[PDB]
Amino acid sequence: VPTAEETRRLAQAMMAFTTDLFSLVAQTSTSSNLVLSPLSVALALSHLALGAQNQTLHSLHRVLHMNTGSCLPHLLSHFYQNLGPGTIRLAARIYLQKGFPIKDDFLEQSERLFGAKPVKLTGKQEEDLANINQWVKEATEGKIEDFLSELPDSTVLLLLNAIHFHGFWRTKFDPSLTQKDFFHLDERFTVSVDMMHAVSYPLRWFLLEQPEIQVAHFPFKNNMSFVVVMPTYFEWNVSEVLANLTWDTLYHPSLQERPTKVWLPKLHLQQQLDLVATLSQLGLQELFQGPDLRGISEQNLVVSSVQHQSTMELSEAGVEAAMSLSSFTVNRPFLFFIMEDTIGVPLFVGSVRNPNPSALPQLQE
Repeated sequence: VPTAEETRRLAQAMMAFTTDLFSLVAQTSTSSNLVLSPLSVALALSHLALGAQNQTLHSLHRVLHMNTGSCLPHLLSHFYQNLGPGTIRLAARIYLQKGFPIKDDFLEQSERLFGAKPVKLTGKQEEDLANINQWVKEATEGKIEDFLSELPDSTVLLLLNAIHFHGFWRTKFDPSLTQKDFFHLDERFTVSVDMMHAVSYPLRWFLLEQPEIQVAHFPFKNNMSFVVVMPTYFEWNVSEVLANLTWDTLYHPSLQERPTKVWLPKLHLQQQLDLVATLSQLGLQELFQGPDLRGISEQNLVVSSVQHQSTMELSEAGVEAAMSLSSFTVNRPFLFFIMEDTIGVPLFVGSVRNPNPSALPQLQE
């Protein structure tokens, strides 16, 4: 159990890391939508931290904005383990090449904190790929299938990270009210989406005036929230929007809930990403050329690949059932945060520019 200041520091650190990673990926990537769990990446990097030493260890702390007096694996592991089950499925494993002996201390520690020991690769592209995917299928409990994709050899240390999110609203949506409706890609073009609907939903919703951004909080059951950040104009980027956000924008808005007509798209977002380039740019380039990971093996490791996948689903599922109201209509591009509400750690971030990439856009009148 960590201190009140210790979790306070972790929230601070994880927000800084989330911000850093999200921005970098946002400008690097070409995909229509974005979905990342910088937390999950942080947990994965804590695997490395557990076996890192000297400047490698230092750099891991520095990049994750973590105080070097605290223990990354313990903090992150403990935080995740205490989330309460059934909403986030997470898979984090270290895979190592055949000729690399692992320190017994590192196996036991990986076991204690991460639920499983790192695996040694057989040395055959065919057999290893199936074993990996099977284990990721098992650890996400069905949700994530066929993780990779491909595998070289040409492989020393592989760090795998897959995460699946599907939550339960504190207040459910009535699935009989969901309809195909217009989502505006821009001023002229629309796409059709399954629009969830509530006639009278309890909503904490407000405006950031000068930047022209609406913010709405949709509470999940287990001390989590889906926070919609929707600029009221089309031409924006992730970095400039983030720059306008504060802590109380994302965390514990004091504003009373208010009955609101709501339209919110169903979502099924999925991004897979090699983070070698991204993490190198953030300050971790030495991991991929000559790190000090003597905690794992006495000689002589290098991180070959950091493979991350986030899958997030939004649907009607939830626990509670129960003059004109105002309307909140999520039918413009937007940015989201999934927060944990007890302490303020961001679990997922993403950007939705098109909630139905397959659909043929329509030119509206």
